[PDB]
Amino acid sequence: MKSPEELKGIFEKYAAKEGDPNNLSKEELKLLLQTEFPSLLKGMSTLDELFEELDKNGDGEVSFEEFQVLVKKISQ
Amino acid sequence: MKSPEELKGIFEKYAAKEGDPNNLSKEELKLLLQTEFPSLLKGMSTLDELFEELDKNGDGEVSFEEFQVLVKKISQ
Ligand SMILES: [Ca+2]
Ligand SMILES: [Ca+2]
Ligand SMILES: [Ca+2]
Ligand SMILES: [Ca+2]
Repeated sequence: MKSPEELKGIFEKYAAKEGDPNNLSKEELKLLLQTEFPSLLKGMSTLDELFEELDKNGDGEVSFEEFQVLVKKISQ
Repeated sequence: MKSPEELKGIFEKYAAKEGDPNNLSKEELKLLLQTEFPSLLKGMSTLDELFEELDKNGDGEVSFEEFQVLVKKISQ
């Protein structure tokens, strides 16, 4: 549905709301998605997004180096 | 409290189960988390992990260049 040029507009609109007007805080990302793409977060799974966050080179595997980003999250 | 040596042993135990024995697939990561850190996925939100995936330099702001990762996933 949306084009990449539209998405540039969208990024600029919501990034200007608070703080640095050229960058998106977590609160502005939440408002962007709730307003423009409200079904994006209910289709996503947390496990799938953690895996994408860890797998930086996109080979479908988490190496021991890449696992170090998960180790930072563990409470202890 | 888990030491660093213990976390290395956990990584190696679950990485060896399937396929490449030195790297973790998503199915092995699922088993590792359900067994060793069961509340971790329960406590995470999809939005929080999507933000962390996009915020590559960890300054808590997503720049337009960081945002492009999401643009390529949802737009043509
Ligand atoms: Ca902003
Ligand atoms: Ca990888
Ligand atoms: Ca493996
Ligand atoms: Ca950033």
